[PDB]
Amino acid sequence: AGTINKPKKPTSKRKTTRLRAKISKRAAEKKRKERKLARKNPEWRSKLKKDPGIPNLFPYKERLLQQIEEERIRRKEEL
Amino acid sequence: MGRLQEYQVIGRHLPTEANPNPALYRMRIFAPNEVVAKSRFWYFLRGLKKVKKATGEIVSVNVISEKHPLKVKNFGIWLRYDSRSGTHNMYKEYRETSRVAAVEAMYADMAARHRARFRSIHILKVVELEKTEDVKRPYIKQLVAKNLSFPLPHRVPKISTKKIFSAKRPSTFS
Amino acid sequence: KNLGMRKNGQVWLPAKKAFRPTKGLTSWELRVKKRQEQAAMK
Amino acid sequence: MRYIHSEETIPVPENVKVSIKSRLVTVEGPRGKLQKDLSHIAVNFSVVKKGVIGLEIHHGSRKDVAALRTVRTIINNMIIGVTKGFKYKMRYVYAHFPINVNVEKNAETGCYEVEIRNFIGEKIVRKVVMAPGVEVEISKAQKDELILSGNSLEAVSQSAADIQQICKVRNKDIRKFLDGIYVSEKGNIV
Amino acid sequence: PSEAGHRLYVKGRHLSYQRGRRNTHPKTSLIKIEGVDDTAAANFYLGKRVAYVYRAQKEVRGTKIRVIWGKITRPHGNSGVVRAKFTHPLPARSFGASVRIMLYPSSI
Amino acid sequence: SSFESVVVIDGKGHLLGRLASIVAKQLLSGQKIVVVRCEALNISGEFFRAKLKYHAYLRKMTRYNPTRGGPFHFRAPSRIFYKAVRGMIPHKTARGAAALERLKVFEGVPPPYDKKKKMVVPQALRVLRLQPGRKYCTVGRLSHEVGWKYQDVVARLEERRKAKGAAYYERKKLAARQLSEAKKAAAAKVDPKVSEALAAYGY
Amino acid sequence: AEINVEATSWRRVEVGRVLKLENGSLAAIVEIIDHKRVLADGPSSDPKLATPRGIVPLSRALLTPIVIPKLPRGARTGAVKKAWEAYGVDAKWKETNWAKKQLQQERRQSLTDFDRFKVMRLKKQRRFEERKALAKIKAAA
Amino acid sequence: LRSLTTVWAEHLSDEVKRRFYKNWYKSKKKAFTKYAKKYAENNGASITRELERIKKYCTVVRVLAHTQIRKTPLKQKKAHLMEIQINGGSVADKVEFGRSLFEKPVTIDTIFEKDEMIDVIAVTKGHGFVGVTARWGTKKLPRKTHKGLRKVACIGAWHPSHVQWTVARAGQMGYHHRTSVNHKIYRIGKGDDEAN
Amino acid sequence: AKSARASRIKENHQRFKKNIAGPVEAARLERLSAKLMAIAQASGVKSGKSIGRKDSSIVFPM
RNA sequence: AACGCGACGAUACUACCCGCACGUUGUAGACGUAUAAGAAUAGGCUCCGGCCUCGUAUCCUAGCAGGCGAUUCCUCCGCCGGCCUCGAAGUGGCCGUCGGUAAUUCGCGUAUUGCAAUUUAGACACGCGCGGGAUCAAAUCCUUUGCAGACGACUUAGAUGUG
RNA sequence: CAUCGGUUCUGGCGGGGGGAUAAAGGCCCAGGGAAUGUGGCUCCUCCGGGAGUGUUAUAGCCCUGGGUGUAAUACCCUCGC
Repeated sequence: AGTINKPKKPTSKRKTTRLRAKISKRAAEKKRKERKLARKNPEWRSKLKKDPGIPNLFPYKERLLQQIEEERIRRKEEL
Repeated sequence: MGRLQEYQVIGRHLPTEANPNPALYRMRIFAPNEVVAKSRFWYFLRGLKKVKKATGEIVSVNVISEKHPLKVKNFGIWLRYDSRSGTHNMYKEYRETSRVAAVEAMYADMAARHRARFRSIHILKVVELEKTEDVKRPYIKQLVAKNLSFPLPHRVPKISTKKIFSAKRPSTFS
Repeated sequence: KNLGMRKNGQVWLPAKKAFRPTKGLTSWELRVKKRQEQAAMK
Repeated sequence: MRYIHSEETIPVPENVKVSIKSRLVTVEGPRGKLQKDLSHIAVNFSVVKKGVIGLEIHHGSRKDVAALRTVRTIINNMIIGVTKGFKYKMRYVYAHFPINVNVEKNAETGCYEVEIRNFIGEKIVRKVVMAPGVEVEISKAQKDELILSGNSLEAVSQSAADIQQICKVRNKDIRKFLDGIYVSEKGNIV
Repeated sequence: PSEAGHRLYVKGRHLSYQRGRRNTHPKTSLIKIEGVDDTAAANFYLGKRVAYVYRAQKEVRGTKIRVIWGKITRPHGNSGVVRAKFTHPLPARSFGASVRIMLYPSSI
Repeated sequence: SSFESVVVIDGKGHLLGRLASIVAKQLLSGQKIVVVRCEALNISGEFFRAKLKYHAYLRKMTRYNPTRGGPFHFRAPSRIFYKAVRGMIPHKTARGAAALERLKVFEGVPPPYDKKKKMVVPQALRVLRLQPGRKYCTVGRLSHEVGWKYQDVVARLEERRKAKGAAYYERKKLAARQLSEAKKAAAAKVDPKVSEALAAYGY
Repeated sequence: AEINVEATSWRRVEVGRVLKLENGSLAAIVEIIDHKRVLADGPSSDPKLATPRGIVPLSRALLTPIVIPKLPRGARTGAVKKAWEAYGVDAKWKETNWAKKQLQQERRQSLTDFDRFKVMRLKKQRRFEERKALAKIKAAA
Repeated sequence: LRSLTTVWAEHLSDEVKRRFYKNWYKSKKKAFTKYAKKYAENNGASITRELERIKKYCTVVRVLAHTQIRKTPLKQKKAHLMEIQINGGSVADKVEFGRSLFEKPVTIDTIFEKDEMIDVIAVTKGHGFVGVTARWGTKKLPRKTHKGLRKVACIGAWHPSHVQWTVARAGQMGYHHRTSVNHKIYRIGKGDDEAN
Repeated sequence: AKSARASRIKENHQRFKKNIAGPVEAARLERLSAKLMAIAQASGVKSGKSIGRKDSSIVFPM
């Protein structure tokens, strides 16, 4: 495009008070609306979220798993 | 997230007639002061063991100082951070002289690279890498290289901002 | 002289190497040992 | 990620003299001299070995590290130009109107001038002025061939592209009208 | 003969009144002392008397030159600017004019 | 920080806005400023960005009459720097007009500023401010591309000025050589007590 | 093959390199933490040149031309002091032009009013001798 | 461009001295009388020094020439004086050329030649104050249009709340400066020829 | 139609100027210059050979 | 550009220029109001030995606001004149005369402004004066013109003539 | 100008207490270990330096325990001048 030699009308980054108030009002209304939809939401949700786990690049993951086995065997023996 | 210290915070549930000797829970908290350390402690036990502040007490708060603050160390930090997608695991490495310095650099790094605030970051593990072969990231592997040496090209000289005018043009070679 | 043909016809171009800016940080033997540890932990 | 150190090496033949000062590379050989100002790229030049030129970038990004490959290839092309030279062979083909190509050497400027006439029967005379240091010869071994030779690969290939682009068939079906001048071979003089 | 000068004062410039973004207060002036670039250097000049010397039209009591006297009260900001209080506020036209900071009252 | 009669500033190698800020602050503090070689000032970024901004500036004009009230577009580099300075000073006030009367801007170095000390401002120097690899342009190149007519005249005048400066520098090097020889010769005939007294005092 | 290269030869941050800090003290580099920070130690007997062991930002330091040879990486204060006294870092630092400039600065800063008057008079006498020498030299050619 | 110096000839005609006056009939006609004496004092040292200043410092050299208006049938006696640029050669060549041409008449056929295309510069015929119909060529309004029909119906039906500079208005017509190019010379006739 | 500012029209005009109108204008200039040249030919301080000084400000008043 | 600039011609007076004689004359603001390399910044400077973070430098800097007289020194400064030189908005270099001058040392004076009160001190511009040197001009109204024109404005002419 | 009173801004100095009776660290004593392996040895070389071996030698480092030691210093609190 010939933008450099012949630029067009600039787009103003200067806001207006009416537009700011309207945007704030519509944002608050959308927040209330999504709160209502979250209250009336029919979607199934798990009681416990799926935990991501231990990263593979962590160097001490294997010794941490060794520990985790040690506390599970210790708890099984204590119980 | 500021000048932090590592605190050992031990707390418990208040003793009752049924349970006269309740169990004690210890955590390591990176916090600017003791009030924030105890608040974060009660936050984490509210999230984990369903123990509240009103029904519990703090048994001990101690400062964990670094054993060798004058030794350069490599630190691996396993963390989880919350974004608009959800919770993500990250493993990162920091070459520092103390655990608190590593955690401060971690907080600044996540703020710079992912816009994650203090409230959305959970520090799950901070470890010192015992061996050089334990280093995973290239930006620490280049620093632990044998016979490391480099120059400093294009150094801007320190000139006082109150000295407005100079009679000679500065050089960037030393 | 060169024995092969270059596809774009610029026969003066040298035999380029792979762009590996992180080359030389780790060794092959250490990477093999880390492969073994990684497979066992997985 | 910023890499602490990155290194490139350029081998230099024995009959070549290379002088680098303030990133201005001057390469001298049997066929003459070439000169290139490379001060737009942050690079440290050194003599790492007898006959090897070393290129260093310190604390550079991936883009800054990758620019060293371009610098390496440019200097190697300068060396190849002053040792073996560069040669582009172009062929002009026609269907009905023979393309008349005249090659002269201008006296006051020292550059070659190529005049093209009767391109698809046109009465205009196309004239292309070569870059300095580029010699153009009408070939005698083969039919309807020009040979552009020199030390600068940039100059030789740009002159070849200028000759190719001045003879464009316009507003005609290019599947049917095959007339033009095209680069046929690229290589070294020696 | 002597080729030296006779200056026993430090040069300063009258920058502005004490002000916010919009409201100004003429009762306090801001002075830039020459060679003073920090609060530690400005602390030397606290309490030093400062004169604004100007010229009038009429000759009154043998002189055309009038003086307004004041003192340096406290440092201002971090860059060595000081606050000064005069008997009358300095003229608004003198923003950018020169003032003389004396070496008295001396505590050396 | 020191007060001077006038500060002559070499405009070569300086970033336009930062130099304008420092010069405007000095003018409002009461310091006289002369800027020379405004055609060698720098703007950070690509040249086409400065070119686009100047063309967007050139778009603006009073619709009903372009001879009054409109943005009058000055194409010379000294006037571009002057506009940058003026936009940073309350120029519709008497104090701002007084601060603007303490400034002079020129293309090249007209006499007698060619035999005066030209200062630099490190807070606006491009080699000290811009990151390596970042792009920059020239105000003189921008001016020539938007309609300044005197780039070649200024270039020839600067060539003659630099030849005369080279001759003066040869004389200066000769004078420095004789001054060093004179100090070495007078080192013998100076009283030794005076010598270690000055050495212990630090000169 | 004739190769002539004129480029920039910076000083290198490395183990054994001595840094001058902003307060005039010295410190040998023991560990390179990153490209912006190092670990340093100044075990000098002179209190002005001494530096406690700690992290030194490279933006706040300058590279001196003194490198302690074969200084081990990670060496503690005793071994660094032994290498420092064996290499004689203080004497070479005193012989450098930076310390002479600093000494001149302190001598000029320590002058009193009587000292400045005596300096002016002695400089006028030396200037008279230098002016006679310069007149003799310029008269020759 | 900046005029550095001007060098005049020793003797100037009365018809060109009339150019420097408004009331020549009342005047003492003292123009250039003190200037004529520097051709005599010091063997013209000031004139020569100004000539060398032009030779060594200047890039553009123009002669000053005036018409011989007395040979025309005009009642005007004050002649017209203009700067004519010397092109070609070096600056010293131009200066020696002008020095050689001082106090000399130059005929039209040594500057222009038959079959040459030239440009003509003049002020046009004056018309005084003229309405839009003849000043700009606007369409006339219909017959018996109220408040005039040799006018423009709308001078600004749209925003801005101003009359724009591009709208046609009644005003001065003619007496404009014009440069018209590419005019062919068909004959340069000589006044001494009785059959030109 | 190709405009008067078109590049090809400019190149055509430049070739016409260089090859056709140029020699004619040069010969006319030689003749006219010869005629007008025929008409034209028909101490340093005290002599004026050394150029001494003739018999708003750029600086601030000081 | 009617508040941008240059060259040139003639300039009557109270006009112009030179000297000193000062301002109840003014000026966004004197007080050592001292200081010319160019160029690069992933490189430069040089006396060719070396040197470069750094103007925290260099020059200047003492005497009644700076006297008088010596001892002593040939150093520094200023006005004029000659020869060169300097055009981006024009000025420096050398030489010569004259005048001043602690680099060293000493003698006589400083008081009383009374315990501080701008240290009235500089430059430019303007003005009033003398004593001299230099120079004797234009414009407008008016009459006229029609290449012009609502009116002003514009092109012309009006002093002896090609009126 | 001096000596005071009220309010307040700012600079420095002398003490006390706490914590892992700071953590470090220096100098010693006793163990243990490794490499970004010092010296030595072997093999390559562009003779510049690489590769391998192995635990202090012709450098050093890391971990634990103990002494000096109620050490110093930081940080926090506090008594004054």
